[PDB]
Amino acid sequence: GSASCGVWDEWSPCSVTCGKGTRSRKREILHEGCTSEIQEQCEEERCPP
Repeated sequence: GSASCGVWDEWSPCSVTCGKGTRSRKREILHEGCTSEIQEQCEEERCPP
């Protein structure tokens, strides 16, 4: 069948530390044919003008 190939670790800081950018994390993949790093839009606040 198929599986998650592991689970993720703790997140990293955002690229702008304000909300209009992205954050990332790494993991210990169970097999060589799986994604080991990802990104998403962060949850920070109060960006500059």
